[PDB]
Amino acid sequence: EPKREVCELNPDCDELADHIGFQEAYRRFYG
Repeated sequence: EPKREVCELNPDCDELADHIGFQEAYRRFYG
């Protein structure tokens, strides 16, 4: 899961993913 891989390595993205999941967090961070 490249989305989670990338997002997990950004504390802000990971924090967002804690709330909305990696796909939404990735989209909001890397869209």
